[PDB]
Amino acid sequence: MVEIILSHLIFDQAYFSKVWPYMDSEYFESGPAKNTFKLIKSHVNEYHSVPSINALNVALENSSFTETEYSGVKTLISKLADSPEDHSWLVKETEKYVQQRAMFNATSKIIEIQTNAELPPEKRNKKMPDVGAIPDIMRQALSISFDSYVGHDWMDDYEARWLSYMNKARKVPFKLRILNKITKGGAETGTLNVLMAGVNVGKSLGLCSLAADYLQLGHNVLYISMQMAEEVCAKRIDANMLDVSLDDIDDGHISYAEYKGKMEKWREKSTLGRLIVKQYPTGGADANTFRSLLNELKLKKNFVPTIIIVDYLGICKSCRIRVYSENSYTTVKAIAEELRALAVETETVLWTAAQVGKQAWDSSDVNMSDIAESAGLPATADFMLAVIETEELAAAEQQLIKQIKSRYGDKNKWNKFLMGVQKGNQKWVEIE
Amino acid sequence: MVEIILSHLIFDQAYFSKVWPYMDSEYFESGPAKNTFKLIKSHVNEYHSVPSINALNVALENSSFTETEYSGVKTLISKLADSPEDHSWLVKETEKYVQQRAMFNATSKIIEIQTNAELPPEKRNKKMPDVGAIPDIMRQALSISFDSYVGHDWMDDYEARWLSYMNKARKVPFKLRILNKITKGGAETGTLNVLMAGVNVGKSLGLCSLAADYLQLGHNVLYISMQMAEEVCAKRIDANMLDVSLDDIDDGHISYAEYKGKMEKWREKSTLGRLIVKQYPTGGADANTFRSLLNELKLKKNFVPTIIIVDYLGICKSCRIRVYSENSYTTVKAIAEELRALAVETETVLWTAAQVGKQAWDSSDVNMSDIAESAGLPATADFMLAVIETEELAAAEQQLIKQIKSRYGDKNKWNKFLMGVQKGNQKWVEIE
Amino acid sequence: MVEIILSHLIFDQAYFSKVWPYMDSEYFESGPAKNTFKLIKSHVNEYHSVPSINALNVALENSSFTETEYSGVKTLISKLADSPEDHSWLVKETEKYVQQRAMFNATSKIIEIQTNAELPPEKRNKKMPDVGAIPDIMRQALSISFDSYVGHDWMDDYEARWLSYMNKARKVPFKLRILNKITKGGAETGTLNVLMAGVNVGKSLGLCSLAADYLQLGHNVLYISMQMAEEVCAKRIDANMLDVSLDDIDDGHISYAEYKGKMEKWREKSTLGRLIVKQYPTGGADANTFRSLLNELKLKKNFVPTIIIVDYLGICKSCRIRVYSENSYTTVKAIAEELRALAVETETVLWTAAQVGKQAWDSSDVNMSDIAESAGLPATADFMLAVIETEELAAAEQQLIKQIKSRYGDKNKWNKFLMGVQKGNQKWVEIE
Amino acid sequence: SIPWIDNEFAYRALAHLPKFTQVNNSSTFKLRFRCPVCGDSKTDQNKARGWYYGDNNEGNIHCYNCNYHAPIGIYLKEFEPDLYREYIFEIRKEKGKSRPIEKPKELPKQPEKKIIKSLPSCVRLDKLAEDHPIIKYVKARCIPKDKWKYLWFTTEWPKLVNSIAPGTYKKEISEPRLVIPIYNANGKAESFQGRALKKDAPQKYITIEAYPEATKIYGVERVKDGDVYVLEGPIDSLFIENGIAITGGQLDLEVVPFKDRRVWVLDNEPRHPDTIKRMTKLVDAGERVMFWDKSPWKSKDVNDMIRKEGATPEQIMEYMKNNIAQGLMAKMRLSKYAK
DNA sequence: TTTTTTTTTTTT
RNA sequence: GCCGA
DNA sequence: TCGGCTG
Ligand SMILES: Nc1ncnc2c1ncn2[C@@H]1O[C@H](COP(=O)(O)OP(=O)(O)OP(O)(O)=S)[C@@H](O)[C@H]1O
Ligand SMILES: Nc1ncnc2c1ncn2[C@@H]1O[C@H](COP(=O)(O)OP(=O)(O)OP(O)(O)=S)[C@@H](O)[C@H]1O
Ligand SMILES: [Mg+2]
Ligand SMILES: [Mg+2]
Ligand SMILES: [Zn+2]
Repeated sequence: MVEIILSHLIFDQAYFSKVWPYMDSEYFESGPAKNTFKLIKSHVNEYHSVPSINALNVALENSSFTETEYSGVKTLISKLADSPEDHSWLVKETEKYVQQRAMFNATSKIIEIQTNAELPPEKRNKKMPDVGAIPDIMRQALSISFDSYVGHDWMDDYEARWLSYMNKARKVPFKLRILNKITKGGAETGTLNVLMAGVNVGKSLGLCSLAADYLQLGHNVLYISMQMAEEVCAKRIDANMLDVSLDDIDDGHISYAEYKGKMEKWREKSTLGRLIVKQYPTGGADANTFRSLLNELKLKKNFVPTIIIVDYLGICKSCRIRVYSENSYTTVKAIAEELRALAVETETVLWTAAQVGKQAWDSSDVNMSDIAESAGLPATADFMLAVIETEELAAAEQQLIKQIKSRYGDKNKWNKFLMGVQKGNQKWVEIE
Repeated sequence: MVEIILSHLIFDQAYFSKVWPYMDSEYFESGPAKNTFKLIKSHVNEYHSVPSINALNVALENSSFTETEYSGVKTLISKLADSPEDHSWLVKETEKYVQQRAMFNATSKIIEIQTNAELPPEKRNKKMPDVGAIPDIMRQALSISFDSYVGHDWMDDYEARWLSYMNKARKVPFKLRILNKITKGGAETGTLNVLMAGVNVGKSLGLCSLAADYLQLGHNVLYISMQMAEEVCAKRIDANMLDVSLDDIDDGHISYAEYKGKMEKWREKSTLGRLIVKQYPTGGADANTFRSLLNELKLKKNFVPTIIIVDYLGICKSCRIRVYSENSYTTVKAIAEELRALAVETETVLWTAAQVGKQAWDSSDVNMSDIAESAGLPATADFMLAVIETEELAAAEQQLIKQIKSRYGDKNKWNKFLMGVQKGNQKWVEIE
Repeated sequence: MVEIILSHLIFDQAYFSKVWPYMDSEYFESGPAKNTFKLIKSHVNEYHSVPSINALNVALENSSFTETEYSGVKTLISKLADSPEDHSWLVKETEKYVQQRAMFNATSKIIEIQTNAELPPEKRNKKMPDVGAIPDIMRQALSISFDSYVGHDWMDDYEARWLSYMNKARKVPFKLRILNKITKGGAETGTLNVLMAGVNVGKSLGLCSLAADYLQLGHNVLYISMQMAEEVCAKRIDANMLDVSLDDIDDGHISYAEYKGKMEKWREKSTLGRLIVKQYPTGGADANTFRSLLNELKLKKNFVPTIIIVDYLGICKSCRIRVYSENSYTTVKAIAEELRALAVETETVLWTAAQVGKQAWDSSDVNMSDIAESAGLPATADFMLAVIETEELAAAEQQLIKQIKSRYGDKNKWNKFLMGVQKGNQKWVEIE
Repeated sequence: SIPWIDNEFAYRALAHLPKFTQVNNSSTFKLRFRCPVCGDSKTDQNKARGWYYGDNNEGNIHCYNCNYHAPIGIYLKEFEPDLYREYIFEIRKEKGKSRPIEKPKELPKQPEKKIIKSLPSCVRLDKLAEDHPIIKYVKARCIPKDKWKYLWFTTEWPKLVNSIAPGTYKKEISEPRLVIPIYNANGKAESFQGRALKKDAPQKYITIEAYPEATKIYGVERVKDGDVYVLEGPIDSLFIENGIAITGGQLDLEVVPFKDRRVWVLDNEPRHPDTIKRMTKLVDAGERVMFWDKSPWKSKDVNDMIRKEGATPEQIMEYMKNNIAQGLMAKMRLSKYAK
């Protein structure tokens, strides 16, 4: 791809702006490519601007080589065209080409060094380095890349980090003042959040409430459900968005005119996003399945999610571990790590749910030690809320959601807070 | 028309955005076209964009291939060119070609399946599906059109959701008003439901009673018995549906005339279904076994069930688990998850049974924490019932039900209703 | 295979009356086979009787056939024999041939349908089916089975089920009036039963006696013993059968003359079964072994068992469980399940013994909760008899047998009974 | 499998490929072709590593250049999807029916057709002078003089062959070779081997058959009573009483007569695993095989023993007669001797 | 088929 | 690819 | 410079 690299060096500007610092005449060849790049470098050195084709011809005329290679050079510069390629692929391919040629040059260099070492010192060369330098120069070829930043320097990058503080660029509002207060800005992008609760306590109720709240805040919400069917999740959402109890739905107590009117009233709002509910077989979805789902949702429709709600991570499968090869701890930890990797790759808040141990299903207080499946789930999670329901709490339609883990704020400031739950409407309300 | 499809994949944004997500490597051919599409798919996966001809023929084609394949790919790519063609005929012809190639692949696959099955075992190339799943694969090739149907969009599909609401086309009502008034219309299609009684407290009187109830409602019932023979389950069904004591069938207080007359009277009714009872050895049937049985019943007896009642979930086996584990939790939970996957695949209410803990025996109440087989079964269950008749209800021929778990409604509304058992007839009646 | 099918259609009455309803003219060929079957169909239609070979030759004589077809049909007719093959293999093989040819016909039909579809619609065959019916056609291919018996179909097998009821085709008597009274006819085939020995009861003795009583009724019995030598178990059998005290056998009070006389007297009776004692090392015998032992006994000794008495359940081995322990709940549960599966698949009654807890030992009344292997064994054991010996019963030479679990009948009908145990004679007698 | 359909489809899908050749021997069906997966080499156009073997129960395409061994169906799937579907459909189509390929079982063979009467450009060794270069070479070979009446010397071997079988060589370049006529049981020459002279002949050291059905066993006409010893070299057989030598790369037991009394005397190399393969296939037939496990000499062939280690024919015969083992006895010596 | 770490679960 | 000429 | 060679 030397032709492409030279053509985009001559014509493109941003590509030259980024790729020129990591360029050496040794990278290309010993023939037409080397002489062409030498002409380019000489012209940019003399006059600090990328030359033109006419400039190349003038340089060839005034500065000449032997005719046998002169003809090759002149016929090499007859095919460099504009060819407006994309920038990401061009940069990546130039990086791969320079890395491959650097490896080849380093290998040939170490071979020449060893060959010189084999020779007697009487007739050996002096310019070639010594054998003890063979390792380090290989490193010099190993770490060649266009990534101008190896990592984040604390003092060199005091700027470009203060921007992330003025504009939050990570926080996503919760639409529930208590959650924002205990989170200081809401769940952050590229993070995995977990609602942990016992059987039939309201894990999916809470996930649907959060999904609806995000939907009201103009957010793309992808509700990937493994346990419930698409229609069931949609109904649990409609119970929240349309302010009609589930009993009012299953008893036909809402006229179709009312349903259509409320749906179109929500649609007319410009502050309404999109909610996609996807169903997968229980235990038949992994990280790569979610990645394929995201790809198809991006392609088949102009739908890129900003929130991903997985119904239950425990009933997913690990994308690396073969199914049921490892015990609960290893498998569930791998699943959590894969989900968090998906979250950080998509820069999307990945809510999900988890079950608690059999001992906590009738416990007025739920501790982190009661997490079912792996104990590495709290380790890999970024914000964990335990949903607790008791007879006394049920008597007033309230729960005891409590902060089990928090990477967003001091979990002890507001550890336990009552959260009213309208199960008929499947909605979360804050006590005020 | 592979050349046209690729030429408009590379040189047309709208055509790509319309047709790419349905495109696949198994659609074009076994020649240069497949390799060209492989390169295109690799580039799209790497950079989320359609490459240009320069990217393909230089940056991409220069990879692992064969001289013949390299020449063919280069010839095809040089043969690619943009041609002005209307973007309604292009999409339609592409859809037709994709459907045709899907049908071709499906036919080839089913022919290979027939050839493989005709070959004797020990060379039967496992992981290849049996002959029984020949039609659905072809049916899969039928519905392969370019219809962007991924998930259930909350706003774009409110009409279909309302149709499902008004038809109530998920509920399969019970014959008992009491269960219908707590399940808001009965059990739902793609759901796994569980009965827990203990030892000789029920757990098959209830399952047989529900089978009889679904039979009197015209539903197809498949009673897959694991702990009982094919004849004892049918005997309990006879005791329920003939109003005859189960002992009376044993001693001989019923003549053949009475039995035959009652059976023919039941047959003459138009509201009677088919209660097919099939037995498998205790611990020797998995979800794959049940899928094969369903396929066989569909093929031979033209019997597609709407209710599947497995006599015992705990003495089943897992299809995914390969090495039997001494750990009850994971084994039972995997069995339950596979059963629920089967239920949601066949849209059949799947009733089954779970064993309660030893502590719950002879206890006036049973909580959800009394499940013995696994705490993961209530996690993937949809509707659980408990039988808690200790001594007093036995003397009064009663059975109290606590409704430990309910995904169909608030489980605290009608927590107790004292079901009217009749053990001699093996049936349930209300106490209205 | 066509020649055999036609020959056994011509020269049989049972095979014809079994396999004619599933034979079509398209199943055989486009040549001699098709024409011959056409002649057979024509003859059976004009005259409602299977043609004879000379009748078929006459039909060939008077029919529209070409010269080559005439010669072929004549040769095939002359190639038809009256070979007396067996019935089951003939049915199975003709069913296999019919299914294979039906699959070939359906595949050819769908291939021709797809070929017809890819034609200009103006020039197509209207009679050809549409593409959307392809999954149906293959279904008709798989809806071909000579004997359609999959599970017990209610309302379609009421006569067979009633015949099983009247014939008591499942029960096997006990030679003791009390046991038949508490089991409504005795133990049933394809079932597992367990004797719960208490504080020193002698698990071997009861299984020993039942083994005997089952022997005196003419049933084939196989006592797989673990904790005892073949000679010791056979000595207990001799004690029960010859009325000779066990210690008298050791002392030598009974002489060879009397022993041989009693043995030959028992041999004279035609109502005596066969007992096969087989020993296995403690813990070296799982259920799968027993299957191989049954295969060997059937193949070599022609001994087809109806009673299989295994000496001790706890001493047994799980079929597929690596970890072994002397008394563990998971192991006993797996062993019970595997033994019951063996009983079901062999259509044989299986008996075993098990131990109970100390609470059951001290108390005369034994509850299912007061069982060492409760929940596990109770779940997979069709019959469970708690055998308890008390000091007063020891003085009275009796034992208190309690029906802990009876899948056969009601638990409380006749729960506790005093049994006339003779330890020296290893015999059980009834109590007036 | 369905080998005949595999062969048919392989022929259909490989005929158009360059350097195709349908090598069909009386028991083997093979196809030579430049492998499309690799292309072999520009120099090695005729040295095409693409081979197809259909003589087995299954048809396999193997190329030693790219080391690509695969069933015919896999190749059809990867290269001829239309033909792949055709084949995969028709295999099932004829799978249900009974195999009819045995119906046209005919033999196109013929009896002795090119019976060799006289040898132009050939002078028999016993007819030659004692100072002839070939005579000195065979003196170095130490062949007994009495058997020299069984070998000829030639200088026009391509000319001789083209006089017998015209068109074998486009050029009749004069070439001196040792013509060994291979006769039948009745004593008439059915083929002849042009044994190379000096260290090695320029090219094409091959036994020319008068006709494809001609015998490949030398000295059958000279077989007398007693056990028959089968060797690998006709010259080696000349040192063996009742010694015949098979001439060809194919070793068929059926064509070799004296099933009762044929004794296989092979080379003295425990290495060269092809030799071990031959020994194993002979012993699996329960045949009489001689074993060099106790041979005092360590040469390769009997003539090598005589020339280099000074072995005498009588020692060879006594070793052979004392070292004949069969069945398990043979297998023991085979197992110990191999390595 | 043992064997060891770890976790999770469950029974007594 | 290895062997034979 | 040719042919024949297992996996
Ligand atoms: N369809 C429904 N109609 C009415 N109330 C419902 C419905 N589904 C759930 N509920 C109520 O909401 C509570 C929690 O519901 P869910 O969140 O769906 O259960 P869950 O937390 O997902 O527990 P799992 O995942 O099934 S173990 C239940 O206990 C019921 O009181
Ligand atoms: N033939 C019968 N006549 C009368 N009552 C019966 C009969 N068979 C069973 N029963 C009653 O049914 C109950 C026994 O439980 P079942 O309904 O058979 O299922 P189950 O035995 O509890 O399931 P498991 O796994 O075997 S504990 C007891 O209440 C018995 O009294
Ligand atoms: Mg849930
Ligand atoms: Mg039961
Ligand atoms: Zn190749």
